[PDB]
Amino acid sequence: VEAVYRCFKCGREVKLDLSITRDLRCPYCGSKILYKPRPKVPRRVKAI
Amino acid sequence: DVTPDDLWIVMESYWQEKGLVRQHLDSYNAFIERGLQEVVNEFGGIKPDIPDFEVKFGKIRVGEPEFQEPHGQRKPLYPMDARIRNLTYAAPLYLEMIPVIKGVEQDPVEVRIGELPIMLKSKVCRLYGLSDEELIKLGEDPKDPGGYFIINGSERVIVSIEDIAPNRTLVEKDERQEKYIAKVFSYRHGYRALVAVERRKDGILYVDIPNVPKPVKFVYVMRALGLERDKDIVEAVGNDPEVQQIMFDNLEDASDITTQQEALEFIGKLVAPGQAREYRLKRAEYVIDNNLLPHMGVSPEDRIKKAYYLGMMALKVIELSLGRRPEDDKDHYANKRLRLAGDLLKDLFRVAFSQLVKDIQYQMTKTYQRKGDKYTFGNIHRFIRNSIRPDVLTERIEHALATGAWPGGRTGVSQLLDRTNYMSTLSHLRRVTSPLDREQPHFEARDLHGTHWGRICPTETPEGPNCGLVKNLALMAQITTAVPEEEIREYLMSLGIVPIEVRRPDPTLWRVYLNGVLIGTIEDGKALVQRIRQDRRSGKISDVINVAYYEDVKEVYVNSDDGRVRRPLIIVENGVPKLTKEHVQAVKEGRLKWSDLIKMGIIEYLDAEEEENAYVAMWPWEVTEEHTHLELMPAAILGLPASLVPYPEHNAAPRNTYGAGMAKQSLGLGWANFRIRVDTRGHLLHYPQIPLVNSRIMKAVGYEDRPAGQNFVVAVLAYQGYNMEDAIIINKASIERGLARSTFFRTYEAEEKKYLGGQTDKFEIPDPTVRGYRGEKYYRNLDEDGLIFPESKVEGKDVLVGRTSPPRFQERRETSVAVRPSEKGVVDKVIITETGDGTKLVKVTVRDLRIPELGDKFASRHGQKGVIGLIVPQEDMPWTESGIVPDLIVNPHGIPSRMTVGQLIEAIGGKVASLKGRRVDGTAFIGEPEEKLRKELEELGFKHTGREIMYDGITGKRLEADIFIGVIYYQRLHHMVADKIHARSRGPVQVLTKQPTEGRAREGGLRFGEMERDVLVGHGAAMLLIERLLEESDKTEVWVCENCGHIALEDKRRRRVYCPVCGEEERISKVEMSYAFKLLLDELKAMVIRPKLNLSER
Amino acid sequence: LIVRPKKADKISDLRRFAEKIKKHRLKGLSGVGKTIVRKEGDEYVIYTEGSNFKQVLKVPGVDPTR
Amino acid sequence: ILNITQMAALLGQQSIRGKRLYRGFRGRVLSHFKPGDLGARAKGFVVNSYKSGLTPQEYFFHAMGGREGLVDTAVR
Amino acid sequence: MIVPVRCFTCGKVIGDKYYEFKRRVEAGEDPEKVLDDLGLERYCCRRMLLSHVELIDDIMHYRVY
Ligand SMILES: [Zn+2]
Ligand SMILES: [Zn+2]
Ligand SMILES: [Zn+2]
Repeated sequence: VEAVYRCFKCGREVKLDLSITRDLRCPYCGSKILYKPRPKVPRRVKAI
Repeated sequence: DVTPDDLWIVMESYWQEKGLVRQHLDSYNAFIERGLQEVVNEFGGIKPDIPDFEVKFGKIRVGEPEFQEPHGQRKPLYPMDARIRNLTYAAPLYLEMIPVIKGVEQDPVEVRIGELPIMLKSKVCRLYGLSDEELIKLGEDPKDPGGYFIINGSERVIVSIEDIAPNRTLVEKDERQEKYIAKVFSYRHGYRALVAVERRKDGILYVDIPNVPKPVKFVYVMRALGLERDKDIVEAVGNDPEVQQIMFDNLEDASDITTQQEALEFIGKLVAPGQAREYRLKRAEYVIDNNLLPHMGVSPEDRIKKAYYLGMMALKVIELSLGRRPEDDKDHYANKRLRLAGDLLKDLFRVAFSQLVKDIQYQMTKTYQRKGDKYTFGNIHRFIRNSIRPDVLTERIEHALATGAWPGGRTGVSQLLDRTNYMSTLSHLRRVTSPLDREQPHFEARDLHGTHWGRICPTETPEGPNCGLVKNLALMAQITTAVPEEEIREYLMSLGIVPIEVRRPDPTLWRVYLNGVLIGTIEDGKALVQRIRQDRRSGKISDVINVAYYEDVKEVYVNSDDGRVRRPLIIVENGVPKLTKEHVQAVKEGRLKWSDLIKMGIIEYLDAEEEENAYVAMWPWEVTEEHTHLELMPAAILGLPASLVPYPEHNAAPRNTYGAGMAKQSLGLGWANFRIRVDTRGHLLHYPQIPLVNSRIMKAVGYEDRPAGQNFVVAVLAYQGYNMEDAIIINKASIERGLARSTFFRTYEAEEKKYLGGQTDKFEIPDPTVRGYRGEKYYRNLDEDGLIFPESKVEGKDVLVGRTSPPRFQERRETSVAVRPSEKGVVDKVIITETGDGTKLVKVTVRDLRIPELGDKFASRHGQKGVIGLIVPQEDMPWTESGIVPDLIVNPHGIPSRMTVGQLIEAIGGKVASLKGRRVDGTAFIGEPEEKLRKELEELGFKHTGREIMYDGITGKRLEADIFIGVIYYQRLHHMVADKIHARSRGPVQVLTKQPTEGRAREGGLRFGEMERDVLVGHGAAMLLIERLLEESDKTEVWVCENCGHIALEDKRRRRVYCPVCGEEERISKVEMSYAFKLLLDELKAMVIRPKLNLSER
Repeated sequence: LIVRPKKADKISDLRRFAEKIKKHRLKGLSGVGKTIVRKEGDEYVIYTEGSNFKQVLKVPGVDPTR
Repeated sequence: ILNITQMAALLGQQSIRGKRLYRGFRGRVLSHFKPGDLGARAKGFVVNSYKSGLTPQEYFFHAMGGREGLVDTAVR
Repeated sequence: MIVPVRCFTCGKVIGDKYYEFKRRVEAGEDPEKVLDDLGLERYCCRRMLLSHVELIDDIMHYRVY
């Protein structure tokens, strides 16, 4: 399952599978920490 | 002449330079610099069984914080990475080893003995000396003080222990046995030795030694240390005719032993009863060497000095027997020494290094025995390098710092760092705890001693059983670090004192003690102490040396040890303070610093000992001729949270204590990293505000950059009775406009564990096939990789991370991580990391909005607490004649019997400040006086009393009485009703007892204890008792035979009940009972107890 | 008062015997310390430190009833 | 009435276990007094009221007074 | 974090007046006259501008994506 994961340090658009990946790293700065970016769907929040 | 403002300008430089967590950083830096080398030198070297082979330890050094990746690389590590990845911030220790072969040394080999955790922001950490921008880029709050460890991703802080001063004589009273006892806790290489000399009713002196079953006569053990001639004991004990008489009486009563060999044999018989002739002598010599005053020296040559010290202790005992000197109170902070982080860390490191060296010698001996001499001696370097396991040391250190159970019986040494807000963290970093058991009363220990002034906060203390046993350092406190003792000894020797062995302490001479051990005598004690004071003030010697003399007993005490609590004071000479106006000007301009003032002889630190000879003047205008020191700032005697309360001298002490304790529970922007941090729980206040009335201290300590409350408009009147009994009424429109609105964070964590054998977990959407598969609606917002989408809505029991575990205890167990059953919120961030072992680790945080509602707890800085009683529409609230609508209404009955006039003064001051456009100083003792505030309020067009005329909201006509109204600073506490409500209808049950579980998280039930049972009995409701106890929990049915009473064993195969013991089937009855009673019967039958049941019919 | 028994002439047997003789109580009923007297209403009453109820009741001047 | 007279006139005398404050340095509770002083103020008597404010020594004496009540409830 | 839009008590919009007040009081003007000039008269409004602390700037550095 290919998915997009922003990097923790440099905030780069890293895309890679996770189920099959054995070593997890950002291919730019070598960071081992990544985020899962927010989706591009509209969220509705009450302004109460 | 100087004024308190100038002294404040001087004092603020102290915190500007030193900081607030120096007691941790300095101790840890000293440990890193010299304690490791000291311990290594103490151990000496390795002595294996290999012939003509020895290892000599060299030097030990510490590298930089690094992490060994599961992949071969080794990379630098930063604190945020350790926090997120559940790593351990640590650095490797490199130790060199010199191999000695046939008495010849070779080229040393550098080896890695393990990793040692690094205290943050110390001189060896990576964050040391970095600028604010660099810290921000690294992901840390610049305001963070450091001084705590990170262990497995959790922040552990070491609280300072308060122990008795070591190597000092304390004489106490034992009226039950009429014995006068003196005790010393001798310390050497981490070992403690309680040595006591006591005098009973008979007037005979006995000595208690560790490992010696019974007390031995004083002169017996004195002869055992050599010094056999009676005149020698007579001289050592002193030269007072009554003392000589008593000593001669003891000699007459103990004339049986006259040879050192006789005494040694005697102690051999006591310590080693019923054994061989040669064994007892060696055991007695060993006990004498390393159990009697070890700090004086374990070498067999050191008998004479130990005998002299024992004679001094006996002299103290007999002097107190005659009433010359009184009992010494243990709470006097001259007799107490704090155990800092460095000392405890050194003790733990020594304990672990013992295991390390034992394992080293075992491995080397085993390898040499297994292989041949050629294999080992051919490459000694590789042999030594491959004969080491660092994990032995590393795991010991890590586990000791993580669990908090120090080796030696100490528990709770390290606790999880609190991070509720700024005050809570900074106060936790400055805590002092006592080792005494909490259950006992300890009436004398819990009280406030007079020597705590300036060293311990008088108000900040816990409420429950910890009251008086847990204390926090005052603001003007400075724990000391040790200095080379031999240099001080040489300097004192050169000062002119004759060594102890040359002459005996003639009462015409003055005794001199250095760190509690006598070192010689002098003629003029006052001249000596004046000389040392002058040298200290000039700068010839260090500023940690403290000297105090006692005229009555003619003794001089010099202290240079570790862990003393001291405070700064301005030196007064001839009635003139040495700090002049131009010095204050220089400090203000930045040309001069606090350390320069210390080195210039203007300000000197005083411990509890030196303060005995001082006569301190409280205020600058009160300085007279006899005064020797001047107080810097009296408002600094309070702890950090206690300084939050404005006008704290106008309140009752319990209310101030409650307010100080509650200042650590309020919400607010504690730290700027809350967005990217991963803590179990956290709160954020949407619109924090700086207090209008504030003490000038919190601007200096940095609180005003991270405020934790809001300014309310408070009116004092009774409204519908909904604010009775410490309840408050809050406006609805104000709440709807963003008042006290907060947010709640909680971080969940999942790990893809890698079980042995290759079977591992995985992240996926669990198909309906798997066992334990919950409803389909629970996994409704997870992406195909098994992780939840950020900014999605969860409502309880919803799966956050889908994870299936191997069936090993053709299926797949469901082990997803879901929201807590009673909680709710929105997913904030999802982090994917690679843990230390190489597997995956996912952390998810869910944020929840918390608008104020009924039951939420609010509190003021003056101790007033309450929950919201009713929320009122704006149009129903009263309004003053000038157009002000109260934000919050409190009950007038709460003011008296609580006696918190400070709250009313703050109420006046808040409105005065708001009208005048400037904040109001509310410092402890130099703040703006009340009369000035009332006059200013009068000048602005309002009544001096602070009262106003309001109109009733409903009726619309003005109230008969004018009402008091102002602005008060209120804080929202984290005890919120959304986290306390709990219900249980059926729920799950435990295993052994099958009773309802315990805890809100697992749908537990409430506790119906014994007291409720007695209450229900008192009402006389038997059937209600049955229903509450047995009917709804642990219902049971059991068959029993009617002649033995043993539990009849039913047979499902034969459909017939029978007695196995009795062989009976004619009469079997079925009886209802509780599961607990059945298990109790089983447990009684587990022992030889046989309960025979007699049955009856109703 | 000067007390000098034969055993007190030596060094080892003086202070204890002297203290023992000095300890002796006279003129007093056993185990009774100070005696405060105060009038309650129109009747004086006595209060004592320590207690010996068996022996006091036979002391003349005491009202055994109350 | 005790609350009124303590908020309006003076706190009075602070004591622990029925005795005046005595724990501290040798012969004095605080270093700001001369040794051997037995005066009213030097042993705990607070001549100020909550409305008029307390001097630092009176504040320390009052804290020493209140700690006793706290521990008393805790053990009771 | 950032200046509130409306006064908590009465509801007057004061969100736009914080920066002007801060600049004027920093320049050297008397804060009381500045607050009077801005129109804020009841002390409930003046409290919000006086006691506000700007914390949006030092939490903007840590981003979460
Ligand atoms: Zn990157
Ligand atoms: Zn049977
Ligand atoms: Zn307003």
